[PDB]
Amino acid sequence: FKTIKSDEIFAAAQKLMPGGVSSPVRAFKSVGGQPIVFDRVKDAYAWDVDGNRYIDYVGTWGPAICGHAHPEVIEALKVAMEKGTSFGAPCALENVLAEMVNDAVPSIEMVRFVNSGTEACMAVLRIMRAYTGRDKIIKFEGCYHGHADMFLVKAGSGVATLGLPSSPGVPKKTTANTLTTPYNDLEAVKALFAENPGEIAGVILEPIVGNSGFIVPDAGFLEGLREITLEHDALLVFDEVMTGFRIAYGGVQEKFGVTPDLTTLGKIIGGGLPVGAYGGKREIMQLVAPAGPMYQAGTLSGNPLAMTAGIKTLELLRQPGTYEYLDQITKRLSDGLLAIAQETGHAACGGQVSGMFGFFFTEGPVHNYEDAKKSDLQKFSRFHRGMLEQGIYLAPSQFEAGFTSLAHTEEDIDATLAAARTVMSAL
Amino acid sequence: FKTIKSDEIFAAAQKLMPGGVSSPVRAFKSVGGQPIVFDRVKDAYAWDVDGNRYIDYVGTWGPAICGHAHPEVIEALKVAMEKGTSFGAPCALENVLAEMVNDAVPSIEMVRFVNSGTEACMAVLRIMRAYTGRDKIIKFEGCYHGHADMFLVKAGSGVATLGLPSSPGVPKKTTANTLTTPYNDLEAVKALFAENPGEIAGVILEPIVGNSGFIVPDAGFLEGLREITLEHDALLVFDEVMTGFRIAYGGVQEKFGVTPDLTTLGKIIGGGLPVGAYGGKREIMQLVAPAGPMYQAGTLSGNPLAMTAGIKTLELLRQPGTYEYLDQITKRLSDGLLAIAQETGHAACGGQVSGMFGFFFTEGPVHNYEDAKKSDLQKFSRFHRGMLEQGIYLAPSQFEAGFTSLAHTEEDIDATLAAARTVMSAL
Ligand SMILES: Cc1ncc(COP(=O)(O)O)c(CNC(CN)CCC(=O)O)c1O
Ligand SMILES: *Cc1c(COP(=O)(O)O)cnc(C)c1O
Ligand SMILES: NC[C@@H](N)CCC(=O)O
Repeated sequence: FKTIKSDEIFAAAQKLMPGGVSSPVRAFKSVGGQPIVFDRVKDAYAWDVDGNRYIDYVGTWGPAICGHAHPEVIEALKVAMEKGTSFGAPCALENVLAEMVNDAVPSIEMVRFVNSGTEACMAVLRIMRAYTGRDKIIKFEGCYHGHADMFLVKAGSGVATLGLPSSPGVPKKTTANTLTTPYNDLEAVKALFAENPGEIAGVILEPIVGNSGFIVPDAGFLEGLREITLEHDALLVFDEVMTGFRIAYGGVQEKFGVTPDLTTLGKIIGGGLPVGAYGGKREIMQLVAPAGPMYQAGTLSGNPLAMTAGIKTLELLRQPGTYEYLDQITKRLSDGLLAIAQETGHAACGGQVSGMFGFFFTEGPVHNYEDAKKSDLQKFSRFHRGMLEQGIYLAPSQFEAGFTSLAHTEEDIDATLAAARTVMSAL
Repeated sequence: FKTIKSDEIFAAAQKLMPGGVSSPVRAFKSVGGQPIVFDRVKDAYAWDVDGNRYIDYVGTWGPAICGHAHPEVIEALKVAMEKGTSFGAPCALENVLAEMVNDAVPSIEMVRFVNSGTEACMAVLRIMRAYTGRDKIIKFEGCYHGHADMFLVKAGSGVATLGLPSSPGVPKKTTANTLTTPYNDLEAVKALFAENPGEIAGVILEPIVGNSGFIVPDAGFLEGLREITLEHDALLVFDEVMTGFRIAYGGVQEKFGVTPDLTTLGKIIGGGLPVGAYGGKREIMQLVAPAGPMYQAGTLSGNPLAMTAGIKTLELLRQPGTYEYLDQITKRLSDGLLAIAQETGHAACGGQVSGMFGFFFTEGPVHNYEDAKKSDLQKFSRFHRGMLEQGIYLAPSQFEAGFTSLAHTEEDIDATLAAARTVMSAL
């Protein structure tokens, strides 16, 4: 196993971009510091610049639920780029997708497209405040909603992986209106409303965590966040950027039957292109310009290509057996992964909901960021590098949920299980 | 001239999205409402859903400097999407583009890609503050850097340092550190530094305005913004999202020989895909994660499709005669447009630089937003609708710069001039 060519390229990138990457995590710091450069991806696999093949479990971080470079998605894209890659004006495709999204997500009866999760989240945070008139907001430690000032305090992803604290470059005045609290803790939330009466606009959270490792809500937690927000006439926001169209067609809100006021989307609806969206309760969206006073703009927003990738992606996902298959194989890997660690005598706790899972080096049980932080990071490091050499590509971080796609076969699951047994055995 | 099909579609979008558009301007509210829905675009033209053909001067708002659906750009894209539309990891293409961007823009010796102008500007704003440690920022009335909350500050005499939020949903605390002032006003800037000693991190601006109509800097203004910032050891930031690779290969900073500390890019470097970038002075970028402590990350940032469209786009722009041709025809349209208004007897002014121009229905001359606000909007409204019927597509706003592409022929310019004479004549 060699990565000479990746090493060369990455060494050069460090002189061209910050950390030689376009996003922090890709740096591998928290797992070695030697990231691998990709050349192509197909179905459930990824290929080195050194020619190494991998069974990918990162799926470009969520977008590839139908598999990498899906035949029908690419075809729909080629045909589409013939008519232009961007108009900067209205097009029929926006309507189609808007419609599909409305039909898909319950709380969503009116949506607005953007270009990334960060845009959606910073805009939903604004509408959150514009509608209610209150400045303060409540988020959970470990959760992630993009690199927007307000959210940069007890964030997730990279800042929740390789050290990294709140700020810097964010005025204290900013993060002041942001109330943080431990995940899966209704009481902690109930207190934040008491300490700040009439000041909390609403609560935002990942209906299921993926930015602190895989973390699912406890019984009555979501149901509870819905009761307390209503009680204080405050909004409940679901950041389904990662979970949207993955945990279920209608996201976590459809699967666990909890309807929020507003919800953010991204990743999967882009089918592999930069796309985002924030929508929901009609009467709240009307505040969005040019319908309402809340200004929010985007230049490449609703562009033909992205609207096409998304249309085609949701269409593939409407096929029968989609989610059933995903949960089927995802259950095999998780159970099998925790089964293997138990045999090699390594403390670990996993879990999964559909084609999304988690695997912490700590027995748990994990309910919040703190619990998750007990993971043996030095272990995961050796484990991650291990899998890599065995031909398995996993998120270069302990605090990142795992993903599967419709392109992952029963064999891939078994092959991943094999390599895992090999790696852990020598851990 | 009919737009029944566009009316139908837009009527439906208003029930699906806020204002029935993905971005405010698209709603045509400042031109009498009722926008036109596109179906396809090729070279310098655009086509209705009703079949109407137009000589487009919006160019999807900047990205199409090589023309709509450029043959070599599309070909480079198809070939590329075969290897995947997004990896979520490092790839050789990021290095290529980063390199090209570094060679291109002077101030830029290290860059970071993002997905839109808004991401670049909000991140450059953060790095601006993180490097200097100061919270306050100075921008100009009329300029635009995206809907990031701090830029959603009310501008105009009587409220410069009042930092009042010109949009609901954004707290007062945030815009409080946003000091504003009239474009092309060195003294107004010199005062802001006196009233706020040691608190101003830097100045951000459009090296050439495009978001208040076309507005170019007066002699010594940019050179001046560079002296005063150095004097107070503060950063000078050039938002070249619109101007980058359009006013010149190296943007305004190369053409007018003024080098800033940091500079934002977008639009053209995406070749028609959602792309963004903020870079510059090496020692300042190192603060960007994972190199430094400031956090910023994007899931799609650095995706191969966008990196490919951008690579190919800059390559076409490196050909000989590129900018010379652009300035050649853009000069023909501007001069000819002002020549026509003079004849029809219309109060008008404006001009052009490379493939960017402006046209105000006022005697001016124009040096800032106020000056520009004197434009007869009711006139532009009838003028805009007029051009539309004659087969010309212009930005549905008086405060938006005009654009041309390498795909615009001498004939197109002459035909636009023709329709203009026709329209103004009956204005
Ligand atoms: C100098 C400058 N800086 C930042 C931006 C914001 O870029 P985007 O986030 O919207 O890609 C822009 C955006 N420009 C336009 C068209 N003039 C946005 C399109 C719209 O608002 O409809 C800009 O001109
Ligand atoms: C991935 C993620 C984001 C970040 O979205 P970007 O497009 O990278 O800005 C935001 N929220 C959640 C829940 C995510 O998983
Ligand atoms: N939950 C965080 C990841 N989607 C990170 C994606 C990236 O930055 O590339």
